[PDB]
Amino acid sequence: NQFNSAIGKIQDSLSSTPSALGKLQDVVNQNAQALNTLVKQLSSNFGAI
Amino acid sequence: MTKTSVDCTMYICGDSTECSNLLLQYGSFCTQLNRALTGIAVEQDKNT
Repeated sequence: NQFNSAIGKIQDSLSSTPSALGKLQDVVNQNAQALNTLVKQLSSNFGAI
Repeated sequence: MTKTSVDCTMYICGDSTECSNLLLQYGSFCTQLNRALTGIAVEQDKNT
C-alpha cells in the first residue's frame, strides 16, 4: 500500500509542482545562453567602422 | 571560498563615461562575468 502511495505522491509532485527539474533546466539554460551570447557577440564592432 | 563580485564597468573604467561607451560598444562581456560570479557565489552558499 505504502510504496504505491509514495509512487502516487511522486506522480502528483512531478505533475503539478513545478521547478522539480531545476538542475536539468539550469544546464539547458546555461548552454542556450552561452550560444545566445556568442551569436550576440558576433555583431560587435571591436573598434572597426 | 570567499564570495567575490566585481563591477566590470567600474573596475575597467572607474567612473569614466567615455570608457563606458567604448566598452558597451565592445559587447556584453560584463554580464557573463558578473553572472558567473553570482553562479559561483550561490554555489558557495550551496556547498555550506
